[PDB]
Parts: sequence; C-alpha cells; structure tokens
Amino acid sequence: ALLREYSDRNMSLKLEAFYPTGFDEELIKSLHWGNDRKHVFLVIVKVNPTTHEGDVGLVIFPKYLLSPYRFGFLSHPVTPDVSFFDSSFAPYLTTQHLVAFTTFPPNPLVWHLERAETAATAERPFGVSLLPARPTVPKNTILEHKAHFATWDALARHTFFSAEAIITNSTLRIHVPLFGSVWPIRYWATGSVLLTSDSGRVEVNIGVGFMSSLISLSSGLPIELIVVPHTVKLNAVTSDTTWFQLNPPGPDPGPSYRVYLLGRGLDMNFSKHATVDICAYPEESLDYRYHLSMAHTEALRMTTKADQHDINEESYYHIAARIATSIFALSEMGRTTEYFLLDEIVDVQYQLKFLNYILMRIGAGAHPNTISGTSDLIFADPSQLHDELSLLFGQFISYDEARDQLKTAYALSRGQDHVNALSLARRVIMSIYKGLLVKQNLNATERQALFFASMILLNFSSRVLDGRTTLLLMTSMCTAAHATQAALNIQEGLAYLNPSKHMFTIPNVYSPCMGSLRTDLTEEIHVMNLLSAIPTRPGLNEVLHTQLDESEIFDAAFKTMMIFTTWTAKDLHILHTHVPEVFTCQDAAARNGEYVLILPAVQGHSYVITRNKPQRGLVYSLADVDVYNPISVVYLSKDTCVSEHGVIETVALPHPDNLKECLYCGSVFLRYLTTGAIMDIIIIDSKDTERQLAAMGNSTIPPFNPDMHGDDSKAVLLFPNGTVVTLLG
Amino acid sequence: QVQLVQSGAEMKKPGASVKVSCKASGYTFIGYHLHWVRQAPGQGLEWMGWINPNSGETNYAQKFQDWVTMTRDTSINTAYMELRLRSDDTAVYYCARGGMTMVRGVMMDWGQGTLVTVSSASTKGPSVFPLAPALGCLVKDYFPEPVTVSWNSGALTSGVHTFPAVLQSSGLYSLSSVVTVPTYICNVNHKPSNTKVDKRVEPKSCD
Amino acid sequence: DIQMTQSPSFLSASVGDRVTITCRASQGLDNFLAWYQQKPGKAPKLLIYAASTLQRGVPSRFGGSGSGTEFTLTISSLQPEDFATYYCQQLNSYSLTFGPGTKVEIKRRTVAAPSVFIFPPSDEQLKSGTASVVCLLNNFYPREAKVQWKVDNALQSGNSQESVTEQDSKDSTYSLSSTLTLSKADVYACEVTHQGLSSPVTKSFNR
Amino acid sequence: TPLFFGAKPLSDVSLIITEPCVSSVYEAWDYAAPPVSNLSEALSGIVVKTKCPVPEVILWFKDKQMAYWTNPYVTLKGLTQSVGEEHKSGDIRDALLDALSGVWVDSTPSSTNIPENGCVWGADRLFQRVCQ
Ligand SMILES: *[C@@H]1O[C@H](CO)[C@@H](O[C@@H]2O[C@H](CO)[C@@H](O[C@@H]3O[C@H](CO[C@H]4O[C@H](CO)[C@@H](O)[C@H](O)[C@@H]4O)[C@@H](O)[C@H](O[C@H]4O[C@H](CO)[C@@H](O)[C@H](O)[C@@H]4O)[C@@H]3O)[C@H](O)[C@H]2NC(C)=O)[C@H](O)[C@H]1NC(C)=O
Ligand SMILES: *[C@@H]1O[C@H](CO)[C@@H](O[C@@H]2O[C@H](CO)[C@@H](O[C@@H]3O[C@H](CO)[C@@H](O)[C@H](O)[C@@H]3O)[C@H](O)[C@H]2NC(C)=O)[C@H](O)[C@H]1NC(C)=O
Ligand SMILES: *[C@@H]1O[C@H](CO)[C@@H](O)[C@H](O)[C@H]1NC(C)=O
Ligand SMILES: *[C@@H]1O[C@H](CO)[C@@H](O)[C@H](O)[C@H]1NC(C)=O
Repeated sequence: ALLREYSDRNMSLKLEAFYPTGFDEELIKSLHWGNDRKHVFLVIVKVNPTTHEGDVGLVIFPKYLLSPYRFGFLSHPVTPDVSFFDSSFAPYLTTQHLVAFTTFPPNPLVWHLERAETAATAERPFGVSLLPARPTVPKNTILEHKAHFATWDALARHTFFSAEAIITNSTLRIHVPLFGSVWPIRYWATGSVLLTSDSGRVEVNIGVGFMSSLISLSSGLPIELIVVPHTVKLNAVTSDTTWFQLNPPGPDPGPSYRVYLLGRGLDMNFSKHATVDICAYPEESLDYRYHLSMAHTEALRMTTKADQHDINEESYYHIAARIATSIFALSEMGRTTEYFLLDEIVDVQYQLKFLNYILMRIGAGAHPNTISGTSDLIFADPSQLHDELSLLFGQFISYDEARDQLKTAYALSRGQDHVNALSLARRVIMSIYKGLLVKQNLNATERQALFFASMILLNFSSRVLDGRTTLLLMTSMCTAAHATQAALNIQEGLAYLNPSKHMFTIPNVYSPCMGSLRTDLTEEIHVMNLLSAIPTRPGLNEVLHTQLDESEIFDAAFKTMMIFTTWTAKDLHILHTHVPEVFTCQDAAARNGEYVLILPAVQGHSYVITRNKPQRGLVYSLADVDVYNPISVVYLSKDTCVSEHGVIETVALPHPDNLKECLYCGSVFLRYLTTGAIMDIIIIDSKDTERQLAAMGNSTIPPFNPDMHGDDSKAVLLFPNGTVVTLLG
Repeated sequence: QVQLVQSGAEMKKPGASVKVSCKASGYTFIGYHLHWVRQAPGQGLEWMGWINPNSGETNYAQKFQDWVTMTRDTSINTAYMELRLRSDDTAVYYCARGGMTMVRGVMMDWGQGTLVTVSSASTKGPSVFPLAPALGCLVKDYFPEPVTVSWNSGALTSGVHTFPAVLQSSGLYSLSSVVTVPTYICNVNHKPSNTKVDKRVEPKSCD
Repeated sequence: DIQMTQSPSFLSASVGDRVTITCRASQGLDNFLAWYQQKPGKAPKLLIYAASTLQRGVPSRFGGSGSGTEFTLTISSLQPEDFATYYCQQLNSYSLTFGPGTKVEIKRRTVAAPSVFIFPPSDEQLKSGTASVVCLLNNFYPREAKVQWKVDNALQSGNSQESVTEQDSKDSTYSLSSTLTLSKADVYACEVTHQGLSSPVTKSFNR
Repeated sequence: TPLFFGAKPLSDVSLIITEPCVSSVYEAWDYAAPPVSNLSEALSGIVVKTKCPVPEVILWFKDKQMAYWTNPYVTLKGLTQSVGEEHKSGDIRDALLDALSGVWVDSTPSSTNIPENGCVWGADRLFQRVCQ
C-alpha cells in the first residue's frame, strides 16, 4: 500500500515523498515500479513536450479492488455489469468511442426522450392487441414441448405447444451494446436474428425481458435499440470519469419495460423527431402481428417513393426496428402466456424472408442477390418442421387450403421444396389465370394464394423454366383493366386502415401486377384511367377527395401504379437469372428501363417492347402507331447479338370447333392502341382460350373481343418462334 | 491547480453597463463551460447563465435574458459578463467552471467573486488612524464596499479580526481591524477609489 | 422552472453532533442534485456533485442520499469549521435553480468571557476636527453583550454602531466593536453586560 | 500514412513513461487488448499520459512484457467504476480516487464528432465496419 507523488525535472529520476497509510510495501522497491506484487499501480504523467518538466504521481493499490460485488421474472433476470473487468473487455478497450466520435449526442439535455402516446400506460401495462384474438388454450388440453403436424388438418386448426423452452433451455450471455457506449448486460437469450446485405446489416439479440436490435446502413449512421425490464438501469460510458451513474438516452420507464436509444440523430440528424417514435415500438404492444402489420404498411408506402431514391433512410430504420421488436414481442408473449401457437412460429419464418427482402433491396438499396438472413429461436425448430412437412407432401383443393399449404411450404424451406408443393403452386397460378381472363378482379383469398404460389416458384434448367413461365403468367394476368382494379385495391386497403385494431398484410392487397414485368403502368394513359375509375369505389373516392388535393390524387394514382413496376421488374437479380438474354450484349436498355415490357419465350429468348430505336434483336415496328409514342416489338436471343427487322405476316382464325388438335397454344395475344399504349398481354394457355380467340365477341374474354374496345384498338399475335402475326377479324 | 481570478471590484451608477472578467488557469479553457452566479447581500445564490468557451454560445436565465450578455476570448482564456444595472442588481458576482461535460450545472471550481455596488453617490477614499498601545487600526469614511485589510506581509495569521463594515449616517462605510499582542503595519486596500495606505504601529503616551 | 425547497431554514448544533439538511424539488430530478458549502465572505465550495457522491478533497464527514423529489445532506460529526450556509442545486437543465440555503451555527460546550480593550488615541485625527475612541470585545461566547457608556446612550454618539464578527472557525467565539465617534467635538466608560462575568465589569477612560 | 498494431513490447516500466506519444508520432492508431481472459491475473500496471494531443492510457504487463494501448476515456471510466463501488472500503482506495479525479481536466476535450456511415458487426469482431 503506497501513495507516492513525484516531481520530475530532467530525465534521470524524480524527487518524491512516498506515503503508505496502513500497510507494508517494499519501500526500496520504488527505485523500480511495484510490478513484483500481484497489486496494480497507477501512474499519472503530465509532460509538456517543450522539454518542460511537469509532474507525475503514483498509487499502488491491491488486487481485489478490480473485482465486482404468470411468468417468472425472478428466475432469469437482466443484470447490468459494473464495468468491463468481470465482463467482455475487448470491445471496450479497443473502441474508438470518445476518441474519434461519440455514440451519444454531445448535448446531454437532449438525452431524455418524451414518452409517446401509443406507449404503454398503467391501465394498459403491455400494449394494444389486434382483433383476430389470439386463441385461448382449451382447458383440458396438455401442451407438447415442441410443435408438430402429424396430419393435414393440423395446419387449418390451431396447434399449441409449451413456452417452457424459454424457462428451461436458455443461456446466460453477456451483451456489449453499440461501440461499447454502455457497460455490458447479462441476459438469458431466447433467440437471435441476423439480416445482412450489401448496403445494410441488422443484428437482433432477444432474451427474457430483453431485446437488442443493432441497426446499421452503409449509407447511414448506426443505432441500437435496447429493451430492459423497467426496473433496470443502464449506465452510459462518458468522458468525465467521476460521474458514476448516467442514463443513456431514452424515454422514462414504462409499466413493463424501459427503452434506450444508442447512437446519434436524436438532437439533429433525424429528419423529424422520430427518436420518441422508434423508442416507443417495444411498448406499443406485445402482439407480434401488430408490428409486422405496421411493417407491411411502410413497406408498400416506400416502394411508391422508389423513383427519387434507391435508399429510404428513415423507413429502413423503422421497418428494421419493427421486424426486431416483433420477435421480441412473440418470444416475450409466449413466456408471459406460458404457451405458443403453430401459426405464430411458421408465420415469422415467412415474415423474416419477405420483410428482409424489401428491407435490404428497397430500403437499403442493396443488390438483391446478396440479401440473406438467419434466425435462431429456442421455441422454434423449423428444420424439424420442414422434414415433417416434407414427409407430409410425400404421402381438389380450395383456395383457402392451398393458401395455407403453400404459405407454410414457403415459410420452411432451405431451398429444398417438395415436388408436390411446386405442383400445387403451378396449379394455383393457372387456376387463377383461367379465372382472371373472364373477370377483372381477385378477392383477398385469391391474392394470398397467388402470392405464396409465386414466392414458391420464384424461390429458387428445370426450376429456371418455372421462373420464366410464372413471370410470363403474372405479366399476362396484369392487363390495363386489372391494373386499375389492383391499384384501387392497394389504395382502398390503405384508405380504410386500423393500425390499432387490425392487421394489414401485403398478400391481402396483392395482384399479379406486383409479380409481372411491366414498366408502362406509370404512363399517363393508364394512370389517367385509374383516376377515372376511382368513383366506382365511392368510399375510397370520398376518403381521397376529403384530404388529398386534386393534384395530389394524381400523384397518389401515379405512386400506386409505381408499385407494379418496381416490385419485381425493377429487380435485376430476378431478371438476370430468368432472362439473361435481355442482358447478353452491350445492351443498356435493360438497366435504363427502355424495355417497357418483357415476355419470356422458348429457352434462350424473350420478346421486348421498347419505345426507342432498338439497337439489337429481331425488330417488328408497328407502323399504325402514333409516331411520338412508338411501339417496337423486339425478339431477343441469348447467343445472337445481331440486329434485323422482321415482317409481320397475316393469318386468319379457323372455326373454334374445327380442330380438336391445337397448333396455336403457347403464343401471346398482344392488344395495343394506335396511340402507342400497351393494353393486354393475354397468353393462349388452353385449347379453349384458343376457341375464345377465334370468337367475334361471342368470346367471354374481353381483350379477344373487338366490341367492348374501339377503333384505336389493334392486336398482334406473338409466337415463341419469334414469328409475329396479324389476325384477320 | 485550477484557478479563476475575477476583476477587480467596482462601483457603477444605475442604468449603466458593467463588465467582470474571469481569468482561467489549470484547465483546458475550451473544454469546460463557464457559469455565472450572483449573490445579493444577505441573500442566497442565483444562477444567471452559462457560456460555452469553445462554441461561444450562451444560455441565459429568463430573469437576465434581455439584461445580460456573456462573451469570452479563447487566447488569454478569459470570460466576460456584461449586465445592465436596474439598481436591484447590486450583488457579488461569481464565475465558475462546469466540472462535468455530460452533466450540466456542476460547479467544480469557483472564482473569488466581484462585488458590484449600484448607487448615485460618488466614490470617496478611506482614512486610516492607527491605535495605541490589541494593536489594530481603524479605517473610516469610504464608499463603496469592499475594503480589504492585511497585516504586514501576511506574517500574522492568528489573532487578526477584521470587523464587518458599519454604515454611518454620513453615507460612508467604516470598519476596523484588530490583532492582539497580550511594531507592525496595517495594509489597507480600496479597489474602487484606488487607495492604499500603509500605517505602522508605534505606541505613544496617554494621559 | 423547477422550484427548490430546503428545511430547516436555520439550525444550530454542537460539535460532534449529526446535522441533517433536506432538499425538495418541484418534480423529479432523478440523479441530478448538488450540495454546496458557503462560508461567510468566501466563495461556495462543492460537496456532493451527484445526489450520493462526495467530491474528492471534501471531508468524509459530509455525505448525501436521495432520489426523485427528496434529498438529504448529512454532516456525520459536526466541527466548528462547519459554520456556514448550505445550498442544494438542480443539475442538468436549461434552468439551474438553487435551494434557499440552510444557515448552520455552532453552540459551545463552554462560555467564554470577553477580553475588554480600550483605544484612546485621537492624535492624527484630533487636528482634523474629529476624535474616535473605539471599545473592543474580543473572543466571547455567547452572543449577548450590551455596551453602555457614562454619557447617555445615543444614536448621535453612534454607540449603537456595532460591528459583530462572524463566528470564529476555531473556538466558535464572537467579537464585537462599538465605535464612539463625535464629530466636531460637541466621563467616558465601556459598560459590558455578559453572562461570562460575575457582575457587569467596566473599563473606562477619562480626559 | 502510418498505423499501429496497438502494442510494442517493453521490459521495464521506465520505458513507457519516457516512450513518445502515439498521437504525435503516428496519424491513425488502433487500440488493442491482451490475448488473456482475466486482466487482473496478468496486468501489472496502468500508465496515464495526460498532455498528449490525444491523451493516452497504457496497460503494462510484467510476465508478458507487452504494453498495450487502450481507449483512454473508456478504460479509466471502467477503472474509477470498479474501484468506486459501495462495498469497497479503504484509505488506499481513496488515493486511487484522489488521483483519478482531475485526470482529463488539463488535457484536450473528448470527441463531439459523428461517427462514419457503414454497417456495424457485433461484439464478436469488435464493432467492425462490414456488412457480410
Ligand atoms: C480474475 O482474476 C482475479 C485474480 O487476479 C480474481 O481476483 C480475485 O477476486 C476475488 C473476488 O472475487 C478476491 O477475493 C476477495 O478477497 C478479499 C480479501 O480481503 C480480505 O482479506 C484481506 C487480507 O488478505 C483484508 O485486507 C480485507 O480487509 C478482507 O478481510 C475478500 O474480502 C473477499 O471476500 C468476499 O467474498 C468472500 C467469499 O469468497 C466472503 O467470505 C467475504 O466475506 C467477502 O464477501 C473476496 O473473497 C481475490 O482477492 C482476488 N485475487 C487476488 C489475487 O487478489 C477475480 O476473481 C477473477 N475473476 C474472474 C471472473 O476470473
Ligand atoms: C414459327 O412457328 C410457327 C407456328 O408457331 C410456324 O408456322 C408453321 O409453318 C408451317 C409451314 O412452314 C405450317 O405447316 C403447315 O401445316 C398444315 C397442316 O396443319 C399444312 O396444311 C400446310 O401445308 C403446312 O405444311 C404450320 O401450320 C405453321 N404454323 C402455324 C400455326 O401457322 C413457323 O414455321 C415457325 N417459324 C420458324 C422460322 O421456325
Ligand atoms: C432442452 O433442449 C434439449 C436439447 O438440447 C431437449 O432435449 C429438451 O427437450 C429441451 N427442453 C425443453 C423443455 O424444451
Ligand atoms: C374468392 O373466390 C373464390 C372462388 O374463386 C371463392 O371460393 C371464395 O369464396 C372467394 N372469397 C371471398 C372473400 O368471397
């Protein structure tokens, strides 16, 4: 025990007096620093490099001074450590925090956030639960450890299992928060989620009464959202070393939890004050459906804004947080309620893919090829559930059952999809296809079936054909007629909305236009027609007019049509795989969006519609079209970079009954206008569609009928051969 | 050693404008905020405002908001306080360093304070009259406060009692200072009127 | 703007005791509060910077505890040097408010008798038209002493001029000065009544 | 430019004090942590340099004979914390706190700066800027 204060003059030794208070230390030692004993020494050196002497000081102190001291909430608690010493010391010693930058706002008075309205209150200790109420466990039932389906009926009904996995199998883990800004946190981990891309990374660690979501952008500042039990206090690391307890920025603690926001943007850098907005997320509800509903909502919203910026900074953070806290909710809900449901465990699998995609691609701007994600949850064993379902498929259906069989099939896949799942997905598409040619709309059940059928077939020279043929089918299904309805759907759904009491889900508003390749829907001709179809939905009409300005209604209709162009077609990775032929040469037009429409043909080939002068491919220029808005149908080849012009020969249609053999099928009936507007892409799928093609207006299918249309309407038939033909009649 | 020296002391009539200076030392001037707190005679403390010596930015109290201005100089490491006297502004003015960068309001180190007197009267000088054979002296008839009295070179530590000032009916303050033996000098210093009078002690014969 | 309350406003205790001063805020200050010690005539000194934390260099006798709207300063063992007024301060806000303060005096175990000294000389002053004879009361306890003179006691003589020193930081003694000044010269005795004296003893001077 | 692996060795403690300032010598440096779990069973001392343009703190080891550079503000904060606990009692301990009090009062201020954009990894690879 030695306290010794020295004064240095020139460098030989120093002039000092050493004062030991209560204990014996080697006194002659001071000629050499007190390394010998297990005790640590401290040396403060003040030297002005003018060669000026300054002064120094020393205290040798003992070793022990560095050593520290219904749902059960008292079993696995959240305990903050005092310092790095008994904890993970690596990131704290090695951080550039406080040296290069600071994770916290420089102004301490901006640290304390206000509590949001939607945040939990004494009367609502947890949050707001969504209306399709979580089914109560039947009184008699006993719950198995894990979740399993041994039968087909299991998916339709509710399947229950115990949340005990949370309390029994768990791991105590130390957590270093962002940039070592706060001392570590011991917690019992119920799960983790990782989402990565080119332009973004988000790490989500979740445990009993605990969540950490680390959110980072290549183009933006990182933030961490930490959730602790309200009774818990976190300690911020700061420059001034003598202040022992300071609270990292955040709002006041609530009934259930306390939330902390680490990272800058609180005082200034945020576009608005969303600080209190994002912090409120974990305290807004325990219903995972609630957060995901809000996620799907901002998803659609930002895809309309896709034009100006590849990256939406705010929306990225938001949808990230939402995704994260939903897993926090779900885990914490099960713990609190002692049980779980099968739908819940399956749903988060699909939600973790579909939302991450939109998060990284559209939100972060990253290349879709590099979008990946991983989840590890103790109450979830997806790979076991996969094998269970794999053996289920391996041993007539209504759209409802199909929607459920496909959803769970998409939710659990490692990339291995059961053959009969695909077979079901195909049949769903085609059945919707034959439906949509006679009728211009789809009910919410139909859309959900289409959605999952698509995601299954585009999931992964066999599977390649599925990608091409579905993109073909999606494109055909999307007509001028349907697009106006489909956009009205998205608009109506967003118009009448209840974040508080109801779920919003994208598959409920879906349509083939979201899965097609068409960039022409934002063209004035269509957007204008959309506006004129608004009063046909009087409720939606009144909502729009009583808030949005007449000018803004156009923007609205433009912005919703945008979704159909940007959802699939704008993704290059989807194109590059299923239509490499478009990209084969020095071709710019693909990425310059000069290709308005893309029509996959026999392998190695696809048609194209371009407004400009085509620099490649076999070119059919329709000459009846207005010159200022030209339509050039172009047949592209993978191995052929040559540029030529074809002749459109004309043929006539036989009598519908005349041939039981089908020489027509596989072609595409394209209906356009002399104004340069592309309307209907309809494929001839079956011998019956062919019969309806030969019809004069005795055809059920309207684009095949030159009556409901008008003089401007013209039509052309595209063979997969590359042969383009005019029909007589 | 962190120190702050204020300067020096002064008297200004009502309606005027006064400047007080704080001389930094021992610490990084740019790195810690500067606070101003004033104290009326016989009253408590009142926080006037703070200034960031780096940023130059200032934060003021509502009471002083339109009546005060605070400024610094990064070179000589000094801070300035300028106040418009309403005649209710008579007080001693302190400047102090914020000691915590992440918590506002902690005064770690203080200056020696500067007394500012607001009156329509004109400054006057002191008159010293040594006592015989208890060796102290007597200062009388000056204005305004303060006046400091030290004995010799500061060789006398114990025994010195410097009595509080007594206001006469003439309008001038008066006070004494004593030490007790059972040849030295009493050094008087009056800052406002600029007066320094050294008077020695050489006892004389009484009747 | 948060208002701050302190209780007691005034207290006196004895050496070795435990003094407890309290602080009250209009609303929750959480961790942020400070405690200051201001001796008479000197600058405030920081004691407790966080609610519970003791500034290095401040005696261990001082401690603090509290949270929310209620805070308490405790002096574990009182010493004569502790004579001061103690303030609490709001921390970490745009407006930093101070408590009204708590005056703390020191009661003595024993009673000390005043040593009465008398100063005759008017010599340097006598030819200036005035004569000043002060009477000194040095190092006495308790406070009460009444000074009288052989002349009738009058504001005219200014015998009611009394400069009383703040309590001595060592022996807790008091010191009093009653000044006799007759300007222009229009039996003289110092009569002291104190409980530390058998009977009121008088020292006198005549000429 | 010139980087720093975070540590040189040293065989004495007199070397570290006389050692130059990484702040002045180099441009960009990297703080480092010793390849040992428990610092206490190893670390023989802590050296603090106040007056460097970027004040620094060195963790010196006897047996390892290595001297590591660590975050000046974070390390001392974690120091004054672990030794400042309620249950901790000593007069020696008070001397630590007496010395640890005004450490950064003379030296240059801490950063008010915003960090740079880009992804952040977790604790495993300590706050690394990479996405995948
Ligand atoms: C990392 O590695 C270091 C080794 O370098 C370990 O540090 C040891 O830390 C432990 C604490 O976990 C220390 O043990 C403590 O010893 C104290 C000794 O002080 C008493 O005795 C001395 C005289 O020797 C007196 O001066 C003093 O007044 C005390 O009387 C004890 O006080 C402590 O006891 C506490 O717990 C025990 C039970 O174990 C109770 O009986 C006590 O009442 C009290 O509550 C404590 O035991 C030890 O000294 C350190 N080692 C060295 C070399 O000093 C870390 O533990 C290690 N950590 C990890 C995570 O690896
Ligand atoms: C591209 O594909 C089209 C059809 O998709 C091909 O057109 C086909 O041309 C041949 C003649 O060259 C036609 O054969 C005919 O069969 C009938 C009996 O069905 C017979 O009576 C005729 O004498 C003739 O032999 C065939 O009908 C016709 N198909 C259609 C639908 O009209 C074309 O050959 C392909 N082009 C290239 C460059 O490969
Ligand atoms: C805990 O995990 C083990 C496998 O690691 C498993 O056998 C056991 O069933 C689990 N316990 C519960 C209650 O889930
Ligand atoms: C949707 O359409 C299918 C037939 O295509 C039908 O079975 C189902 O009842 C419809 N759902 C709604 C919401 O009406």
